[PDB]
This record gives sequence, C-alpha cells and structure tokens, in this order.
Amino acid sequence: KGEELFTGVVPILVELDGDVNGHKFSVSGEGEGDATYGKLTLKFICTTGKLPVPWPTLVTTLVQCFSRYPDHMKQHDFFKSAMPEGYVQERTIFFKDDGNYKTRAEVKFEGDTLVNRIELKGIDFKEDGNILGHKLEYNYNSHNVYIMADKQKNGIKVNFKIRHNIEDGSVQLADHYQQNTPIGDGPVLLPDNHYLSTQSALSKDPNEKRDHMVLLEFVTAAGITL
Ligand SMILES: [Mg+2]
Repeated sequence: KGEELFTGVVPILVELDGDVNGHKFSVSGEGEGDATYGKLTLKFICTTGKLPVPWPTLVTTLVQCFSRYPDHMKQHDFFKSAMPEGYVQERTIFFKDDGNYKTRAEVKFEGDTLVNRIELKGIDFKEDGNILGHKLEYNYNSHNVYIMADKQKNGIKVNFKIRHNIEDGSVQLADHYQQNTPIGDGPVLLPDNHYLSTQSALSKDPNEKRDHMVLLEFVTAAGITL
C-alpha cells in the first residue's frame, strides 16, 4: 500500500509553529520528494519575520518516508507503510551545554501532497549561546540515523547525533531521541535494526528577501545485507 504512493515525485508541504524561550515563530515550506532516489528539494520561509534560531537547527524537524529503502530492505520501511493515514513523529533534541527542543509532528497525505505539520517548543536556551546567539555556520553535515522497532507502540524508536559547525571552528552537538507511531490502526512494517545515511546541502535563493533556507537532501537506508 504505502510504497506505491512514493514511486514518483510527490509534492511536499511543511508547516511549523515554534516557541523557543518565548520567541514565537512560524515556518512554511514547499518542495518535492522522489523516494526512488532518496531525494528531497525544499524551500522554507520564516513567515513571522526573522527566524530567532539558526536554520540548521530546524533541518531535522522540518519526512523520512522520502528515504531510499533498497529493494532488499523494503520490508523495513515503517515510514511509507504508515501512509497515507500517516504517523506521529516526536523528538527531544538536546543541544549540548544549552537548551532543548521538543517537537510533535504529524506526517500524512492530504490528497496527493505529503504534509508535515509540526509544533516545536524550545526551553532552557542560553541567550548568549550558539543557538539564540546565532553562532552556527549555514551548512550541514552527513549523519547516521539509527532505527529500531518499538513493538509496544507498533512504531519505531530512533536516535542519532547531529553535529552543527560553530563559527569559531568548534561543534555544537544536538542529541536526537525520536519515536514514531502510526495514525491509522492499519498495519505497519516493524523494522529490524538499521540506519539511514544522510546528506544535506543548504543554500539561499539570491532573489528571496525573506528569511529562508533552500535544502537539498539525499537519504539511503542501510546496515542490512544485499
Ligand atoms: Mg530479520
């Protein structure tokens, strides 16, 4: 069922409402995904003015159904299996020596469009720290995203470490703890342990005067033998 919804290019919409240390903001995104190649292309806009956190800190929060699952691993693709009814994705993101984000999102189809709707809450940030102080470089590293079943919840548990480059040459670690649960009562695929290999490139639209981020991302499932 879910797999067939992703054989072509699918339009994507992302909507996020955020509150980080009382700095409220909203972000809207649009683009398309082609899961055949693990490929996402999106443009995000801060619709409330200036984004009060660095764009890179939002990349993980702002559609893992667009991951390329090798044919020999297709039975481990929870994300697509939950579609079109979708899944709830929840995270805590711990910024080392700083505050944390807590996010709740719903990812599902609305007609032919894959939609990610997100509420984000950030607390305990340092006004002078790398996040609220805007000390992070506008770029993004390549990661491994670790996935396990959570049979208790008929869902998955996910963990990984994001490394954000700091302007002084150091790293800002962002420890990610995640769980997904299906929205239907329909069946889903519960996976064996595996991981997703990610890479992302951030850019700017030279004509865009609003605070924004252009994102090109490729993700491939791995760690099972071929
Ligand atoms: Mg097995």
